[PDB]
Amino acid sequence: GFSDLRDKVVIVTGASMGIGRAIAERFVDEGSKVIDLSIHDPGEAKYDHIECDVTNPDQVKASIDHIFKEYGSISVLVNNAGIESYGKIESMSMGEWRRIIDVNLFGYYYASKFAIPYMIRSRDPSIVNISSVQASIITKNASAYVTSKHAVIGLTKSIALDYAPLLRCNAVCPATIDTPLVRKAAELEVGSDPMRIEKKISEWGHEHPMQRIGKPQEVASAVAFLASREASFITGTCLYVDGGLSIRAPISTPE
Amino acid sequence: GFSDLRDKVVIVTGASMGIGRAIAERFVDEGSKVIDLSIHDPGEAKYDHIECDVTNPDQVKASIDHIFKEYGSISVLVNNAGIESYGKIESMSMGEWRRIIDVNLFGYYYASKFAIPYMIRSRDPSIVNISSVQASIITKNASAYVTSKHAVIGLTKSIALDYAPLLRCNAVCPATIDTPLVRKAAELEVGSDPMRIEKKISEWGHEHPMQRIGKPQEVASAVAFLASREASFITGTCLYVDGGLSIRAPISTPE
Amino acid sequence: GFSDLRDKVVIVTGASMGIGRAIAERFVDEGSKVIDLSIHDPGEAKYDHIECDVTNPDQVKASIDHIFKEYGSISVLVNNAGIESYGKIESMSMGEWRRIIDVNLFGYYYASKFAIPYMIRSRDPSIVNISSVQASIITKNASAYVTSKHAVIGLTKSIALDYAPLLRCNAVCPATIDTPLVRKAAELEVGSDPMRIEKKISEWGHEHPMQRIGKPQEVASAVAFLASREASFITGTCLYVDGGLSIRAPISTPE
Amino acid sequence: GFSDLRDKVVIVTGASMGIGRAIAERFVDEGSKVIDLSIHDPGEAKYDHIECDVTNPDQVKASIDHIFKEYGSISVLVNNAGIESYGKIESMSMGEWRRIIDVNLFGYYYASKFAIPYMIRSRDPSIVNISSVQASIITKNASAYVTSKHAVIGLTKSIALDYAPLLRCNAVCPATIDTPLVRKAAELEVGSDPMRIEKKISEWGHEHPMQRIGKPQEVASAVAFLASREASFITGTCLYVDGGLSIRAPISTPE
Ligand SMILES: NC(=O)C1=CN([C@@H]2O[C@H](COP(=O)(O)OP(=O)(O)OC[C@H]3O[C@@H](n4cnc5c(N)ncnc54)[C@H](O)[C@@H]3O)[C@@H](O)[C@H]2O)C=CC1
Ligand SMILES: NC(=O)C1=CN([C@@H]2O[C@H](COP(=O)(O)OP(=O)(O)OC[C@H]3O[C@@H](n4cnc5c(N)ncnc54)[C@H](O)[C@@H]3O)[C@@H](O)[C@H]2O)C=CC1
Ligand SMILES: NC(=O)C1=CN([C@@H]2O[C@H](COP(=O)(O)OP(=O)(O)OC[C@H]3O[C@@H](n4cnc5c(N)ncnc54)[C@H](O)[C@@H]3O)[C@@H](O)[C@H]2O)C=CC1
Ligand SMILES: NC(=O)C1=CN([C@@H]2O[C@H](COP(=O)(O)OP(=O)(O)OC[C@H]3O[C@@H](n4cnc5c(N)ncnc54)[C@H](O)[C@@H]3O)[C@@H](O)[C@H]2O)C=CC1
Repeated sequence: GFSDLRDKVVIVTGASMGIGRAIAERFVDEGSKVIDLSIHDPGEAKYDHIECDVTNPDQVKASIDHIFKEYGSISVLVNNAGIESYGKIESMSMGEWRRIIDVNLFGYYYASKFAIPYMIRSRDPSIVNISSVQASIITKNASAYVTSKHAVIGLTKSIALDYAPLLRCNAVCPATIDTPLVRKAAELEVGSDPMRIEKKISEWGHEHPMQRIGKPQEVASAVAFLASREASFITGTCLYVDGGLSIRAPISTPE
Repeated sequence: GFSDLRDKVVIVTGASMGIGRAIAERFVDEGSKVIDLSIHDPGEAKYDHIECDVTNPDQVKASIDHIFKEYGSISVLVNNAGIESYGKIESMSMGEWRRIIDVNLFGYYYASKFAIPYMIRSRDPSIVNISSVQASIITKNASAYVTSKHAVIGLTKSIALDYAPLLRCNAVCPATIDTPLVRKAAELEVGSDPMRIEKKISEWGHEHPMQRIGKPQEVASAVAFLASREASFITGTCLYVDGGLSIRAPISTPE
Repeated sequence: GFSDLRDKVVIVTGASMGIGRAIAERFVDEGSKVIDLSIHDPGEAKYDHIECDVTNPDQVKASIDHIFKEYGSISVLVNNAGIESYGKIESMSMGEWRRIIDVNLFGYYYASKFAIPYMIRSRDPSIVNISSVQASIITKNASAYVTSKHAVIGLTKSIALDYAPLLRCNAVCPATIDTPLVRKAAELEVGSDPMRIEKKISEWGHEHPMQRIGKPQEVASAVAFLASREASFITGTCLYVDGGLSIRAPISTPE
Repeated sequence: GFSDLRDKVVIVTGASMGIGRAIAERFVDEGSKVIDLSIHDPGEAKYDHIECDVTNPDQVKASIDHIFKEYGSISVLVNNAGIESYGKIESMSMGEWRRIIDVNLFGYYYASKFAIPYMIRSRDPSIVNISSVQASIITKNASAYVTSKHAVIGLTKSIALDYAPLLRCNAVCPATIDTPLVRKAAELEVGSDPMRIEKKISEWGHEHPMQRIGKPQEVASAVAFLASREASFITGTCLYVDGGLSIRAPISTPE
């Protein structure tokens, strides 16, 4: 593991399930003091939790102010909370489109804006933003989602350039990962039959060169690496955790 | 010139000055029927002008309705209206940060959303979005602006993927171009002194491999190309009009 | 068309068939004085032809020296000659692997190296290199080919940075285009049955958002644009002519 | 540390100094069995050394055979050996240009080609190729070098796609790192004066957002991560260790 993470204060948004829960648990295993900021109670967890809607800047600010007072510092912020709904620009309501940008982009902007002043008071603070492989290669009927994930890359670069060398900021770009969001996406296409759901997920996995979809813990490893001093000269980039998806052209060749 | 642009209905947002004006003027020269949607009156102009705030959907929708009813079709939409103000994520007010996103991203979203249903009924529909070289290499203290330009790329790819093959959507990514926005940028940095602003602009030009900043007409050429049938198999991409800026590392080598 | 190309001397390598022939014909239509450098006689063509193997630097140099003496100048060089053979790094002989790099990369290096001294003696000379969508998203069993196309992008950037602002150098990155090379690739997979060949090509076309493969003339339009003064502030970039292929993730979403 | 690297057989080319040496040393610290394949003797070293010219396939193949027979497996191959000399495409001799391609690209090709059959029989095989930040943003008068680094990216993606899921292949893209190669670069530019070389290096460091050049150990950290099981769903990508250099536009903004 990354020894330097032990005892450091780490805030992870949307860590009550999926990738965020995996990230929180990894930091706990690294010995960090972890706090989840989300709108769902993970229940019995080894990490702290504060009810917090990332689209509410006042609640985000209050939650972060509280964490700094309670723990004494903030060394790492992992922006992960995100949602996805589907629809063509002509079918999705303007309200839903905006809501996706609000959670996926503005949530990252608010958490970063309020954590940074505190983070720079710590040694070598680091922010890791979860974007998507869709910051490069995209899916259909995902206008708002795709737009928000591209936006996250811009925010990441900006924070990195604006606060270097004191604080680093990077993003992780995962392809399909086994999480509630993805299980839900499969159900929305094939139903609740666990047999048909596995077939759908297997199909997606076969589209990735690695021949399977990723596991939450695999994204967590990338986040821990970027948050650690092992990535001391890495800032402003996106580390793709995509099983090779973003480099594959879907054009057959003779075998 | 591109003979297919003749008589085509072309909408350009933010065409009362700078790059937008040069784009409208180029399409007028190509024989197109051009309409500017902007908050400022360009005054004496070879193209039509409609007072329109791109952040007001009611106004955007009505302007587009007026254009379709009056002209009978809409073949090209160039989203160009944009603004920029500076500040680190810590200094800029949340209101100003949101405003930049509203004009630069939501303005493109509203115009695209309301124009698309009309465009898909028209001939060779094409949307060109003006992003920035900053969708790749970025500047300091420009968090909102940079985020918005990356967001535009995502919006561009999604429209391209969701409406191909009938409609194409591409972006143009300009580096430093001689416009009022750039003149303002220099002034905000070196003051109102005309000869000093001149020096600042020259400096920026020398940072570009082409050894000068770009001209609005050079961006217009790229836009006209992408809007034309000449770009019939080009969709979802950003054409960089940056004088080589995005491929230059600021590291000297032996001469 | 691009009026500025009329009467200018344009050299196109590998213009005896496919994309190269399409490029040569487009420049002829633009009024340019075109010369093909290839190892195949296009037969009755409106452009000049000189037997020339691009892997032979002496023959390349002699052919270019001859063109400058005969025509008086060289304004545009289009590096297009290229080959593709398939094989895993473990199956393809080292000789064949090297041969692909020799034609695809060294051919571009030689033609550029010998044409440049002459080109800088003309006004606003331009080099256009044909790379591939595979400079970004790649196919299986195409090690040497993929490597060579990535290499072409590096050479393109280098030439652009080294000779700006006098001479510009850009690349075109096509996805699947209807040419002998592609028809051959299909046959290597399904045989000579025109019915089965069309089905294979149709399959590839459906993988592109545009729902069809591209036409040689579509790549030619991009080359003409980059070679012209319409692209005066464009250098060091690759213009993707891919029907949206490079921005598509092969992961289904609910519809 | 990464516990899975213990006892794994790791081959590092060009590990007698600079980045290569730091990489070998890091793997030795992780408990791996490390062998350096390079033309120069590192002398007193914690890892094994074998005199090997990466451009000589007979020698590369024999060295890899000796390693597999002696150690019983090969789990990681780090291609790092590389050279750089300067000159515009017009001044550098063709022989020197070809040599840079031979060492920087063919060396990676030979080592990968001969190691792969052994690696696929081993545990968690992973290949890490050292490219450069110049696979994106480039320097002047470095045609061969830049071309070779872009080529390495293509080679990386193809090995990744052709051998997934059993073997992973990624690249690391460093910006300026304190090594003899960089010391030589400065000397060739500002002379042998030690304090002037110091000034030149400082200047380059200040061009990086992190405000300093990188350390060889920082590149080694990225390599160890990508070679480890922690990067189990990461393949075909380049991890940029550039202190933010590739995302920085050299254009000033108001402060
Ligand atoms: N699952 C996948 O394949 C991929 C996921 N991602 C990204 O990874 C992140 C996590 O995704 P998943 O674990 O899959 O989804 P998930 O739905 O399982 O987890 C989302 C978490 O976000 C929290 N959340 C949602 N809206 C919130 C709000 N307004 N305020 C506070 N918390 C809120 C939820 O409480 C939950 O804990 C997201 O940013 C997602 O876009 C990126 C690429 C792929
Ligand atoms: N000037 C440069 O170097 C670059 C400009 N760009 C982009 O090109 C576009 C044009 O930029 P410039 O001509 O330089 O700037 P500019 O300030 O000279 O022109 C902006 C135009 O936007 C219109 N506009 C602003 N807010 C509006 C609103 N709410 N509703 C309707 N119209 C509105 C204005 O009326 C004006 O005509 C922008 O999207 C900008 O981000 C991208 C890269 C470089
Ligand atoms: N067809 C496609 O889908 C794509 C083609 N490209 C590139 O476009 C270029 C043209 O491709 P195509 O027209 O499809 O292939 P093609 O095989 O039809 O045409 C190749 C041309 O190269 C010439 N040539 C080959 N080896 C030569 C040598 N040693 N010296 C001189 N001339 C030589 C041939 O005489 C021929 O005229 C190549 O660089 C190819 O890699 C890139 C992406 C896609
Ligand atoms: N130093 C820097 O800032 C950067 C270095 N890189 C890359 O990192 C790698 C290491 O670079 P450095 O340590 O800086 O340079 P270096 O010159 O200090 O080390 C090069 C190593 O390559 C070995 N080598 C050279 N030719 C060889 C051959 N024919 N056969 C076997 N071994 C050979 C040498 O013995 C030496 O140990 C290279 O691939 C370089 O292109 C990439 C970006 C930046």
